[PDB]
Amino acid sequence: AAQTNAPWGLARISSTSPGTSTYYYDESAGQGSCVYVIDTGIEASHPEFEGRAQMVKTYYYSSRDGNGHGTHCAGTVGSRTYGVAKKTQLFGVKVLDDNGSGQYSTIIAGMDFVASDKNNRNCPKGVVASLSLGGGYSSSVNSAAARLQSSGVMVAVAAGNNNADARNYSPASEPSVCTVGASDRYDRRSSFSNYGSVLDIFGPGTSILSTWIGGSTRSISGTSMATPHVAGLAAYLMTLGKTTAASACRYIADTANKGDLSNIPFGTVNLLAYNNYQA
Ligand SMILES: [Ca+2]
Ligand SMILES: [Ca+2]
Repeated sequence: AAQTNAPWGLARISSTSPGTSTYYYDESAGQGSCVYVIDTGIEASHPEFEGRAQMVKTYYYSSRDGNGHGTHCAGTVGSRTYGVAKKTQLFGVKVLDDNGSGQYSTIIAGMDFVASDKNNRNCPKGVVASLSLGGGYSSSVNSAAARLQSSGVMVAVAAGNNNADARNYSPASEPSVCTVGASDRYDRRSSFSNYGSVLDIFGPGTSILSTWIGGSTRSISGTSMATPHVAGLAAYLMTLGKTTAASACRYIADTANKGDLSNIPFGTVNLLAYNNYQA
């Protein structure tokens, strides 16, 4: 398939070169996979989700995304226009309030929720969790991410937007999950993107156009935005059978565009998520 005039991030993940505008991807498009978007919720009624998005869990008075962050990342995972895996099922886990903040215990609970809730869902092609959230280091948040990964969920987490070594942030620093840095459309590391040895992959993170609440769209930046690219990519690849949840991060790293990013600090991987699709 070929989506012309796609968001640059989508075009980038299907390109060996920057600066193209068409997103290429196998038409299976992640059908049969599921992606949990652990964030501020998902405006499931957004026409861009085509009925494939639903709130499965909230820890606040409403499952509504009154923030937009989670709708935006869910859109990058699997919305029809702005999504990597345009046929995946999107499950919203609102661990962040509408101010985009959530206690670590809530975040941990939501991660443990997903590890269990996937047994209530039909995801024969596999389960992904997109964690576009970050805070200071926490062995308990890391262990919850590790448990989620261990349970058979491909966990993609944001490296963080502190322009710092992600070793001091959670769940970014958890080794067993896929820690995602941000790049821009000129294949530069996003100025805000965390880095370090714990980073597994870079995805498009600067000026990422996707869905927003109120049935709208908007472009925002963050490793929070690169994560759904990798999460959507994992779901896409798992649907293709090219990898499993346990090995998707390694597979994405192996098949990534290598050495194409600039301003990657010494010791950080120079890997850009790449669907390796040949039309
Ligand atoms: Ca987003
Ligand atoms: Ca890792």
